[PDB]
Amino acid sequence: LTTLDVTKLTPLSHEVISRQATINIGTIGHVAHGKSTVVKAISGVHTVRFKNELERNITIKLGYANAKIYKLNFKLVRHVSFVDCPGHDILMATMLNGAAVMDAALLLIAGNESCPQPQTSEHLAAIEIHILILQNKIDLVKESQAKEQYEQILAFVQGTVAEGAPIIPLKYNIEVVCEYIVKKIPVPPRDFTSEPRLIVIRSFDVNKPGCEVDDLKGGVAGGSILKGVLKVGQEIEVRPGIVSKDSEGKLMCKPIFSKIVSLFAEHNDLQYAAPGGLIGVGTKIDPTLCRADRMVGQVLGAVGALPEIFTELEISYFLLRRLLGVRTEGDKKAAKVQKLSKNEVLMVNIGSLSTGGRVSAVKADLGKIVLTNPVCTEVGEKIALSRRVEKHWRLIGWGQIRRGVTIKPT
Amino acid sequence: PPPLQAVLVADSFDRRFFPISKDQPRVLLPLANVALIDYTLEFLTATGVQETFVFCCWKAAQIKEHLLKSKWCRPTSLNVVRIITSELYRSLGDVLRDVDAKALVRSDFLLVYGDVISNINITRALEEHRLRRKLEKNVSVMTMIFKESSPSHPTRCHEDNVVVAVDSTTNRVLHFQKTQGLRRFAFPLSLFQGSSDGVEVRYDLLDCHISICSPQVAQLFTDNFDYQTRDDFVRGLLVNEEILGNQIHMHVTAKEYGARVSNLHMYSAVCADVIRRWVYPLTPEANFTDSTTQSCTHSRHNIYRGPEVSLGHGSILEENVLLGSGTVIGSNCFITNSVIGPGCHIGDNVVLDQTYLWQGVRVAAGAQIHQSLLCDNAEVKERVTLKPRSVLTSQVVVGPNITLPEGSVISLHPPDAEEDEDDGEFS
Amino acid sequence: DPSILDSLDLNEDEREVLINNINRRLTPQAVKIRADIEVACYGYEGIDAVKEALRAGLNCSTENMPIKINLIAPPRYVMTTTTLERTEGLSVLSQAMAVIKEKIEEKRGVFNVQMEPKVV
Repeated sequence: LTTLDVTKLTPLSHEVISRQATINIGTIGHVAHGKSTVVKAISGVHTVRFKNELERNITIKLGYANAKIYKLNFKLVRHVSFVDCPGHDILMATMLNGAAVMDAALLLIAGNESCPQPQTSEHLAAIEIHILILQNKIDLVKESQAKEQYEQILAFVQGTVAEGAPIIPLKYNIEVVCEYIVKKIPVPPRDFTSEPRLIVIRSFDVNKPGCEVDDLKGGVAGGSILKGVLKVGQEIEVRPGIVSKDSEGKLMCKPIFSKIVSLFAEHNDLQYAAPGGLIGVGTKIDPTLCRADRMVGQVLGAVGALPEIFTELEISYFLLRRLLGVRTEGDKKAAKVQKLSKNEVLMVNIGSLSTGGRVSAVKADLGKIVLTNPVCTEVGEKIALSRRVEKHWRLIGWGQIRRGVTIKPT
Repeated sequence: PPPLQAVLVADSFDRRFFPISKDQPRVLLPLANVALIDYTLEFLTATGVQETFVFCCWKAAQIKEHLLKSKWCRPTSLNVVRIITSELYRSLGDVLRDVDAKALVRSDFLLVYGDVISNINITRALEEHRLRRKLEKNVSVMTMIFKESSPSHPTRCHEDNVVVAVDSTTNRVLHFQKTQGLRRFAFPLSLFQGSSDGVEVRYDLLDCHISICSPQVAQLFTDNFDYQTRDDFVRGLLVNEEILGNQIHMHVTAKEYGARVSNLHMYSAVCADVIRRWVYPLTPEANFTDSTTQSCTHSRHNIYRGPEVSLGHGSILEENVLLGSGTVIGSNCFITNSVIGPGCHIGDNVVLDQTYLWQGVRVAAGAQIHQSLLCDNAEVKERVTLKPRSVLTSQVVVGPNITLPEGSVISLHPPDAEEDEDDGEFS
Repeated sequence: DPSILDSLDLNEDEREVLINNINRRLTPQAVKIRADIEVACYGYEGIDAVKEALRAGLNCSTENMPIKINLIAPPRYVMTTTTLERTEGLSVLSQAMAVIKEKIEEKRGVFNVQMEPKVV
């Protein structure tokens, strides 16, 4: 049981005021969606069950898992949120679009085989960037374990070019990994004094069917806060808002204003929200505007964020020649990113804002991407560029916004 | 259940009708003196649809003007039609994304194109879809309508031929592909692992391009923003089956008609079928779009005659001929298997075989016209012969003493037309 | 009121049987008036305005006729009230719907009547 209060001015990453989630640590490995068992053994199985709906983007949404590390009748020392999405490509694209995401990593390597999945994981770790590799190949002979350790050390010798000097080796391994994480993970510098800014990654409608007119709650949004601290009762605004084109003209976006009536983590959170976790800021928004995942892709500002609404963006890009770390046995032009074809839909991913964009024009140094929906990110931020080759979106290159079309409706 | 809804895409996002479509949308092209939009609206109204959404982008002004004067925009029409226009539309995926954005639909709507000729009643298919959805708890996301056919039929164009592998006991679509340019078809083994009890491979299905969809279809379209066509959705959904199952089923009709006009071959085939009463009760004499101009009487050998046709002496109408109001036919003529629009003027000793003449077409004496299309107010001078597969666009004249080849397409627009057209034939 | 039937001079058991038959045969007073309305406001206090409009509409319920307004879908609510004298019930439902629409429009919102009041 915690005793969080509403009296704080300059909190810290390791401060005990929050003690829920302050540091986000990534988890990319060759588990192939098998890391759920390790996460449950390290954090808990049923720890996250507070709002459910019909899933929409299973493989394109980043998922978190809150966990508090306790040490020495035990006292909690640190709290870290483990992030593990299906497919390392999405996490790599999201992380390498700025900063303040996945401050730590855990390479879930395997001691049984050294297939191309470890190479892809190493390439993703190098591209995204304090890593901590760990082998989950349990139930092996002592000689087999020694041979696997030797092979892992041989691989890490090459992998140490960027970051390859970790050490790790059923619950005993989990405890050892937890101790190593507590000992080695450093506190990242987060700007708590800045204005709060939240990016929505999950929307819900808590009002159950056939409810009374008294117990009618709505506007239970969600997402992650990068810079700033959100306090209950503050007047918040949605940067995207409601976008309509019924006026027989250009798309018009009207921002939505509300007040933070609640703030809920996996457990019961206090009136103040801290960066580095999945905090659901339930405002006084009508559930009709916020149904299941109908608000995803909007930035919940506080004081009218300067980022204007952008319809099209001129981005100078450096397309990567081949697939990052993907060299299959065949490689029959599959791992070869072609040039930016005109009228081609690409997944523009600015930080954690996953949106869609088609290429309108390009002359050898800069494309003019028209987005499927307006976004409010920046005027010169780094925007990644992705494209699926076979039913799987994968990173294609980088980008830098130079100009755009602004929409400023009242 | 709420009233049945329908999304009617009134713009084909592909240009298969240059240079005809350069001054008139394909949706407004007259098939049998009646526009395709009227046919598809009648099909939607007759099957119980009570609310229709038309999404028109290319030349949306003409479509809007034509619709506002039509029967279905009257206050007495049970099929309420909503007209939504946008220049940003580029594909059917954009239309479905907009539908999901504005939340037009609530449950189990209809997806059809604006050039679908049909008389299909979807009551049984809708009931099967709803029962399957209720029993499986939101797994079946689409029910596509197919018509039993034969690969050798004129309606089975090479472009739109499709082979489908299905589960015979539940009418579930397991694989779906087009056979354009393929001399040999291939099927993955993953079909046989699940439904090993029964799997059928069908090539005798004609795609009516009618689907019973759920709002989950629009949700999936807006999730995968790169989707542009229904085929893209079907393929991407069938390949991504291990996660988000979202299976697709189908319905087969045998005694009902349905087909969409995609090119001139389909146009001619569907026009021939309509004239020969294959789409009953959507016949030329039924006047399902009630209007004084498009009234006609049916006679022996499928001869439809309008008011004041004034046939000449010695002219013979063999069979399958539709004559518009105010038309004038000369003497010793021979018209067969042809549709002639209202107000046409025809000279003496002409021959018309499997030809189509739209409004205002004037033909001089002695012409020989076979298997060709003549658009609005086209003119043919004295003693001109048009070989099959010829197209004359609007306001096009052809000079005397010329035999156009078997592929002549001429219009007033130089680049798109294979030959720029004017008051002369050569240069 | 069985006072009139008391003046009958048939018997005690006969009077009891007649009263029971009359009360069990000619007393089918049961009617339900149902309607559906989609009202929502995309304002600063959206959920608050929706709740206020719903409360204002429900406050118009008369005696022995509680309008049990419930949410069918996130954008649409259903008003159901099992009140006899359906002629008055339809008018009561219409008045409640009009009051709710006025309250919603006053709070800078949107309201529409999906289905008019009707019997079950």
